[PDB]
Amino acid sequence: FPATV
Amino acid sequence: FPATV
Amino acid sequence: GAMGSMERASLIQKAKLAEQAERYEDMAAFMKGAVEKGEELSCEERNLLSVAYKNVVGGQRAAWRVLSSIEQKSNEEGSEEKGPEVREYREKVETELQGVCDTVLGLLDSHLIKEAGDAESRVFYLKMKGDYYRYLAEVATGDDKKRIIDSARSAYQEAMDISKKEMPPTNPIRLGLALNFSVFHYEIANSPEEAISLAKTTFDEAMADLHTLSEDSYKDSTLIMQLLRDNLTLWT
Amino acid sequence: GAMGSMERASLIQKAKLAEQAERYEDMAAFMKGAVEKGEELSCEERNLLSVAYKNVVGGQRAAWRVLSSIEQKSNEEGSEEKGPEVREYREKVETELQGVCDTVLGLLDSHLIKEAGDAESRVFYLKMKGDYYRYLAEVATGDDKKRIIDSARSAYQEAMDISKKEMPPTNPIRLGLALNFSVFHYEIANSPEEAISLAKTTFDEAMADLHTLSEDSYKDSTLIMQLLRDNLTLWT
Ligand SMILES: CN(CCN(C)c1cccc2sc(C(=N)N)cc12)C(=O)C(C)(C)Oc1ccc(Cl)cc1
Ligand SMILES: CN(CCN(C)c1cccc2sc(C(=N)N)cc12)C(=O)C(C)(C)Oc1ccc(Cl)cc1
Repeated sequence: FPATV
Repeated sequence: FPATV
Repeated sequence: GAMGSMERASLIQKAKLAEQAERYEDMAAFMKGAVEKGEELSCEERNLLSVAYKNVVGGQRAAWRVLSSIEQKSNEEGSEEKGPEVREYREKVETELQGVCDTVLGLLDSHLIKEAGDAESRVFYLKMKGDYYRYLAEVATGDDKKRIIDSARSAYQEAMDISKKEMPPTNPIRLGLALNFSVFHYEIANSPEEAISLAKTTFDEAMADLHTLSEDSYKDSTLIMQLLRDNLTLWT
Repeated sequence: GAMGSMERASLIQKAKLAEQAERYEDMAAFMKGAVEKGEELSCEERNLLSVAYKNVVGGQRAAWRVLSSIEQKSNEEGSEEKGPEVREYREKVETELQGVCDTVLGLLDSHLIKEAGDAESRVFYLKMKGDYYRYLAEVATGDDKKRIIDSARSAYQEAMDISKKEMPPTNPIRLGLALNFSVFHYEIANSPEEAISLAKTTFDEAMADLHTLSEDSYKDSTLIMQLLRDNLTLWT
């Protein structure tokens, strides 16, 4: 999965 | 801590 | 309000303890209680709220993906029918996840967003609103999946508009918002070109502003810039 | 019985799904429901039960240790009084832990142990009884700390007596029981010499029986023998 913050 | 199972 | 009889300051203190103990469900409940005291949240308190619910829903999303994968397999050609159990349990986890998302969206709507006037608080909360509609979108399939997606987009867009007007390009909230809105475009809205364009413009405009920052702010900004680059590397 | 309306087989199936999703509280609740159907548990089902509650109480113990450490520090000379919050929250976690332990002990007493006739099931359940009284002992401080310790010892002892009579020295349940009873001696009963003696005798007698085993049983036994050696290395 792609990075989120 | 020591190992337990 | 199960936390209605506890002092606000005690709730914040216990949220921090719960975090140290990695008790994120407790941390979230303490912060929910703190929000429901009705006072605006400080910057540290906003980040306690977001850390707690991020960890809770993050575990739920991870479990839902595991179960959805099992469910998809059992629905393939040649699979042995095991009954309704996989679907039932995925539904159970999904309902719990939706409950957490609705709770967070409830706190933002009553009344964190309407009382947030400063860009730093208003953008933070609108980013959260976009994030939790995004998590609802990830599991949505009904007559309202499109409406959930548009609710996420609307919140993200209002946050971007404010952030571009009111914060520098290196502001970590602005950067994190763009990171997540970019992921929304890629994973939810089926707009990978918009996702890549947003991540690249965000990265480049931050790069050009780094010269204005102290060593500590530089570290904060470059950390999120690296996540933007990571996603671009995944996507190209 | 919140799970009273679900089929036993469905509860076991969902316990396995919960395990794959790392949802150990759900896994424990499903297995509690399965036990309360009143039928004896198979070997696989016994291990689903123990895995679930081990993971739940393991997280609680980890949190309690974090909080107890904070509490001890705040009680040192020169510490700033932060109020009752640290104690209150440690107490909250402690009470939840004691509730999980009482629940497990309840399942063993009603009626898993009394219906367990084979050594493999009876020793497994009595080891669990010793383990969960041990966890209660770790947090005990009242007029009954000594009685909790003796309840753990009694259960462990009955399990050892059966295991020595009825299982080979390499049996993994026998080995795991001795591993944990040794830790009980060291950490709970303040008998480190007994703890070291038990671990060493258990290891040596298993070593001498390995020649009788298949490759798969050899792997199972040597895994626990390594944990015995690890503890001996920590303790000498
Ligand atoms: C380093 N950093 C700052 C955030 N953090 C750590 C806190 C800042 C202020 C107060 C607290 S109290 C607290 C606590 N866990 N007890 C944590 C913090 C970040 O995570 C990066 C750099 C990734 O910036 C973003 C950007 C947007 C978003 Cl939404 C999240 C992170
Ligand atoms: C490899 N192993 C066997 C146990 N395991 C893995 C299972 C055996 C049979 C059925 C199931 S169903 C299941 C599941 N997680 N879904 C796991 C198992 C062990 O852990 C060692 C070797 C450490 O032996 C002990 C000894 C005593 C104790 Cl109390 C615990 C472990």
